[PDB]
Amino acid sequence: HMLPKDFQWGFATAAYQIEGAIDKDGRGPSIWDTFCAIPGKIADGTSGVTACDSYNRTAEDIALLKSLGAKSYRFSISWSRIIPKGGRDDPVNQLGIDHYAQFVDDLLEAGITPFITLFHWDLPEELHQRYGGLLNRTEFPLDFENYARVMFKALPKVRNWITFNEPWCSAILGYGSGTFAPGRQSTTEPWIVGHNLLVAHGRAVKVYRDEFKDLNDGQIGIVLNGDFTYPWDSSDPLDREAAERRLEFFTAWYADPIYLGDYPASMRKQLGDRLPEFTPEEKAFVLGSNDFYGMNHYTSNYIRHRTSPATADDTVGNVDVLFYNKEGQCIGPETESSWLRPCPAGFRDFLVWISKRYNYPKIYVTENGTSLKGENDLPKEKILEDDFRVNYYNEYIRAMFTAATLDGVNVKGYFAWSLMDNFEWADGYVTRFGVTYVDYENGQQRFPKKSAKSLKPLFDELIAK
Repeated sequence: HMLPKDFQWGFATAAYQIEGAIDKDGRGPSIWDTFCAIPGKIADGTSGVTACDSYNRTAEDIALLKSLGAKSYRFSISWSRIIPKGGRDDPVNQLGIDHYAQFVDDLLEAGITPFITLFHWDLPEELHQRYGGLLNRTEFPLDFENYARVMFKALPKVRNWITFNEPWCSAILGYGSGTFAPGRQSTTEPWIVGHNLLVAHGRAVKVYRDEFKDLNDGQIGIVLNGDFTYPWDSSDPLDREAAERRLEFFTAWYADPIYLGDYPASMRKQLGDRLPEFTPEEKAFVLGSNDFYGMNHYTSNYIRHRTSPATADDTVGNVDVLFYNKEGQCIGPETESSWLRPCPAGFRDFLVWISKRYNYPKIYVTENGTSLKGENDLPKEKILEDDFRVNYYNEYIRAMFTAATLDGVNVKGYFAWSLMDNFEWADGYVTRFGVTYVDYENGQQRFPKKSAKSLKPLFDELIAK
């Protein structure tokens, strides 16, 4: 009835979502700086120029992280602050490096373990323009590999590294539906982008293990999102299979090559030649390139097989992703995110799914949290109340606990998304995911919500001292 004492817990952000200061200390433009410039791409017509101004408030956030009793903190490095043009032949920005080097020292001094994300969607614009960015099988993995190397040298004190955050998003949403940067819409390119992300990952991991890992006994891994699935009609085997295939398209897409050494068989049979093949060199990079499994999880769905054959523009694996099953049952209540409905049981099920499929690897839950329906349109100290979010964390974390203590899922860490309300990409600022209310009307004042303080006693209970 107790998690291990070295179980890390805390909060998670991303650079472009909280930092602001986009034109500070020589930061180059990312693809998201340009994406937000396009009218209609962002719902509230906003961007991350100010965000939470966390670039300027490192002492304030660190103090907040302490206030809530965080043992760890997951954040991302803005690539274009380190190398403004991104490439392995481009000038390196020391002021960018120093800003993060000082941030790590400030965390270490305040016993908060940094979990660092190398790439959180903010690819330097120059790389996109120079050779096609993520789409380029030859150039991008080499540039990422170098950028990883640079950060490994720059931050010797950091022992917890993440390569890519949610490559599924960068590929499907960035190149399929075009809802995320760079906003391309293709039936072929997402599957090419996904492949490149994998190779870049493998390249960075090898460099880390060979030159930096044994320096301080660290670990590196990729972060994969994925919502669990249940048959829309469990009496129909086509729905049972659909629900499984849907996980394969979402998650095993990246994880099967990293652990098994090849793409899921189900993906190869639908996509065919559109799905790339690993060269020996590429496979040698990708296979076994996880020290730990980085996991993002938010919700679950009912999956209904489709009667028609898979279209060219399909990305979910020829299925219907629903919130009601055939009997009229509902996944969970309505949130501010039409795609997110609470389902704590699905959290534990995904944990066990991963464990069974990949021989029970070390798992870090790098993201977990919820939005709240109509949260942005209600009074201040009523935002500080967030019983809905409190309940979300209570049940989800306890579901994770069961997964660890009963099933024996090797989860060593949990990070709540997010430390505070921030730029929710295409949703803008309308959608709040934070446990801390950020006051944008009044200079991003930090006001912790009821859920923020609820995480300390919850984890106090579940961890063993």
